[PDB]
Amino acid sequence: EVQLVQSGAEVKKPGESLKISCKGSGYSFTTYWLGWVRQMPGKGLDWIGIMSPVDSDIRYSPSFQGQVTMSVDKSITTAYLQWNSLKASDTAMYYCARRRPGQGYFDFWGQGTLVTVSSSSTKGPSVFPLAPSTSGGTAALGCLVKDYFPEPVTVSWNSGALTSGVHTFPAVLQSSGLYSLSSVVTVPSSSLGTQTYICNVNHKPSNTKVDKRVEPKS
Amino acid sequence: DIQMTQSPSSLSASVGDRVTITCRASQGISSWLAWYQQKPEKAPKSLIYAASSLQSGVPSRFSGSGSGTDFTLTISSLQPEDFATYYCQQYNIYPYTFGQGTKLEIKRTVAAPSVFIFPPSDEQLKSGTASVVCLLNNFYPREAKVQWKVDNALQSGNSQESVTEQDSKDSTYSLSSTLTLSKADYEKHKVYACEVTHQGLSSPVTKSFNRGEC
Repeated sequence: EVQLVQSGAEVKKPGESLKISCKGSGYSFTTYWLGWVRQMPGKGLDWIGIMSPVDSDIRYSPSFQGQVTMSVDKSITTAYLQWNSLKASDTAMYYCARRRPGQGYFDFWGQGTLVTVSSSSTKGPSVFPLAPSTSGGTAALGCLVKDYFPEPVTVSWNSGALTSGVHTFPAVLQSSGLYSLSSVVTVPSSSLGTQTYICNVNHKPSNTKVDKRVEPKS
Repeated sequence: DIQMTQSPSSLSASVGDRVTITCRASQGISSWLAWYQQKPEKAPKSLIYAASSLQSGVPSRFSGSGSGTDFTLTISSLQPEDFATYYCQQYNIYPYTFGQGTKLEIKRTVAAPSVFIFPPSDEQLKSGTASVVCLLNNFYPREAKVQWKVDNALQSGNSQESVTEQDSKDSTYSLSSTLTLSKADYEKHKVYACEVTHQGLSSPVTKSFNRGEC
């Protein structure tokens, strides 16, 4: 019931300003303190700070003191984290979390807001089909998601109906500065021709939403 | 601020083992320590607080002892879903601080890779590029060798490779080796093959195709 829902991934150029949000529900908003934690790609967790919803009280760590700005909107039970001028070093995942009263650790966590600050132009991916292969056995098929920037991209199969056996690999950064990844599934060869498989690619930053139908060859 | 130093930085353990991560504070922090679990692609989950108390909702197999300056998190019967990196946190003095976390991976029996190869798509070729990807599915351990041959000639650094995180259910890996060319260079050569070597294999298995053959 306790939920912390955060705004979507942001893509910004250095010098720009940014405001990401966190919406609390399923509990008394004013009774609990809210905090933020940054996590740069591949690295650990950094306590940004903590704040009261009811009044002024705020508590930043040293590294973040006067580098970011926390605030709250009691009327829509939402909290915020805010920069006046982003740097490329700011790109990272940012979690908001609720502080348990009478303690200092974080009760529940938001799902996080990916924040990417860069000068490189946003580029929408192109999606190609990886087609499979008396008969019967295991067949592999997938989708090649080429040349996009920045991360992330998203791949569901049959609109989420196909889950198990699906592998979306970590994106690889090519010399072109663009990203490429592949998503694949293994299925009984029996289904080839009877069931129909579609991968659903979504690269938010470039409003790219592609449904590609992967059917056997010839 | 108080520095939290966990150890090891990473460890591997078989299912059903007991595992023990430690966490030490540069200054006395009483019992104001918490442990978090973070699984890949997920936000952190709270396991333990005040050194030893289990969070409402987390399995009894997690526990945490220690007081003052040295603390330890224990998992009695390790399970596959427990693949994750764990962070401790002090809240005895502002600013609150985490450790660097420690990666826990699952150790299991050997499993051979299932190999697939996909030629370049017809559509892609119209865009002036050709990517041929080789799939290694569900293998253990992680150490695998892919080799690309074209017209039987060995390739050197013409393919980028990517691998998944241990599977939350079978502790298994999968990796994609992508050999990328231009439609130009692609047309010139005939036979494309990737040769996979792995501990689970008695001998190197290789999947190959001949260009433009329905």
